[PDB]
Amino acid sequence: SGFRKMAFPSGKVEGCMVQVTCGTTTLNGLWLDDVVYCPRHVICTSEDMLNPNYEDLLIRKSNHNFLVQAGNVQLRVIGHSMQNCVLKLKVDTANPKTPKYKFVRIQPGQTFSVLACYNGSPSGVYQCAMRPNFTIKGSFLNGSCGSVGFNIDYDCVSFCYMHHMELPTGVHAGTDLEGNFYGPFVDRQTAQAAGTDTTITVNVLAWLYAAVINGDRWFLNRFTTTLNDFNLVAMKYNYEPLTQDHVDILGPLSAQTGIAVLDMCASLKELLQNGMNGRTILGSALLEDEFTPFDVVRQCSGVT
Amino acid sequence: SGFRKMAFPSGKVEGCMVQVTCGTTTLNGLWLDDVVYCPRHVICTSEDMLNPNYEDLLIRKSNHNFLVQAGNVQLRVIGHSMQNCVLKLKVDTANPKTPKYKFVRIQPGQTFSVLACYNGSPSGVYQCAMRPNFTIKGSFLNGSCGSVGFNIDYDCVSFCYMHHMELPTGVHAGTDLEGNFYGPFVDRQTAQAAGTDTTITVNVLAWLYAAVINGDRWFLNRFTTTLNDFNLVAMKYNYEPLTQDHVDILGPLSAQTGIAVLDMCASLKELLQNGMNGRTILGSALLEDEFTPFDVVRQCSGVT
Ligand SMILES: Cc1ccncc1NC(=O)C[C@H](C)C(C)C
Ligand SMILES: Cc1ccncc1NC(=O)C[C@H](C)C(C)C
Repeated sequence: SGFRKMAFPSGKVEGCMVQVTCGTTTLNGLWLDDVVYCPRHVICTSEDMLNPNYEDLLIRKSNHNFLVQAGNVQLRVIGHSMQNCVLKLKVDTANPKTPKYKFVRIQPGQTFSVLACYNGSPSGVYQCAMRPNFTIKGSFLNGSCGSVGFNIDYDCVSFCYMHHMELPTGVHAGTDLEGNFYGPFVDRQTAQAAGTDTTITVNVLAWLYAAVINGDRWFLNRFTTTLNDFNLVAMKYNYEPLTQDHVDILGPLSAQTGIAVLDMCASLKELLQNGMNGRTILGSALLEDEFTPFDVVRQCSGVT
Repeated sequence: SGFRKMAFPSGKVEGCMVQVTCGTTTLNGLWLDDVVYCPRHVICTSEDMLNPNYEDLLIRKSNHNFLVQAGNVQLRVIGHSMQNCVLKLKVDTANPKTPKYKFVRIQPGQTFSVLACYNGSPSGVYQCAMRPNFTIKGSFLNGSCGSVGFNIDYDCVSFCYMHHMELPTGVHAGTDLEGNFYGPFVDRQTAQAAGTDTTITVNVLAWLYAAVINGDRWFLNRFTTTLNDFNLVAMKYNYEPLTQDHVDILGPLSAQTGIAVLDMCASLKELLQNGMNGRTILGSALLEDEFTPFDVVRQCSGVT
């Protein structure tokens, strides 16, 4: 019992972190096999970041200009290429600590762990959700670029995110491992509109199930609702419209607890309409949306 | 920018996790050098846990009864001894992955990372505080015993906690690495009184400083207070009395932001007396007490 905002164990990802230096800019790189992946903005100076011409800036760079260090070892760079907003530096040594891994593009509403790094060194790990608007509310300072987001299925690391930018709003933006930004963002120092965000409804419901499993039950009521009725409330409160695909994914939680999904929806409706009345659910005074139904099941069963 | 409940990178601790089996009980052990540390209740059966006579139960066990597995390798146990509530199993092989480490007894109010494990396998990592009453509000299921709590100072892992028990209240209790329980707890299946808990005042103040550094400033007011006046409010609201030692530790945060500690105390006083008025501070709708002033400084500067 007990429910925590748990991150995946970061060990497998720590073994992949390197420092990449180009000119006077230093950030983090991900060394998998004989390739080091890092944000392409490692090639820019302050005078360039307003609107960098990345193709031109990269042409002034040679393999020997990318200094790659894995703590005590220097990696020999034998190739460089830009793919979207990432640089792929081919090195002459395959990382001995390369885990089994996949590069995956996650969907908005999904969660992952972030290993925050500075100068190739891991500083901490936290769990977060990809917002429906494709931003993440992380904890990143200057130098944290190149830090990655991931999920782990037993022995396989699915890398889903690489940090590139802090928007003027203090929210964060980044790419998948092919360098495609999540959301409308570009790697330029310009104010950029993040879409209207919504709360991840299926996640809040998943968390309400985690609350019931773990003893917090005060929010359960004598009511039920329909997807249509619930979706009118979700609309008023800027929540994602709930679909049958969301109800289906909550099936295991609904089955374990015996609380029908639409009955939990009626508890959620009442909390949106009345608030918490100064009470808490799993140590939180608001409706948490950073746990997917998969994360709830995994945490509640003891999956390693 | 951004502030998250960050855990230390778990890599160094993952390399130490083993599975310990005795009879039909399996839990986790910590393999450091040629010793494996685990909760002594690995030697009990269900018929014993009401009031185990641990000395007698251990006398029926020989080195060969403790099965220690580090994933694919079986460790050869050449000695066993009970120290307080932990067993120390001497193995014939020093762990090649042993980090530089210390065994430390933390104080109430301090924080640490927990690497939740099942059958010697890491499942997740989260940050938590040792409550002033010596319990922790973790996320532990049956099989998680032997999971450890720790802090990391660059290359050195200070192990402070080993999980032993879930109280009937769903809160958790454990020992330091010498097997001494934090708090009044005994390793028996009996209802046990956890002391009256309080909120860790210095931590809440540290978090209010993290909020100001990161943009959340709405709670700052035109007031100030004294330790005496603030302590009357802390009394009414079950907060730890603030001392000059706490004010002193907040010095770096007070210096960086230019907000005197007693001025932040007056903001805290107003939030205790008025609540949040449906607003949030760093994504939280309550006063967070799981960040020490050290954690705030480390996260806000980028320490690896
Ligand atoms: C300053 C900072 C703090 C946290 N995360 C990231 C950053 N860096 C940036 O946003 C600048 C970067 C070159 C983009 C314009 C592509
Ligand atoms: C069931 C469980 C779930 C989470 N954490 C721990 C546990 N185990 C116990 O509390 C039983 C143990 C033998 C104590 C009586 C010493």
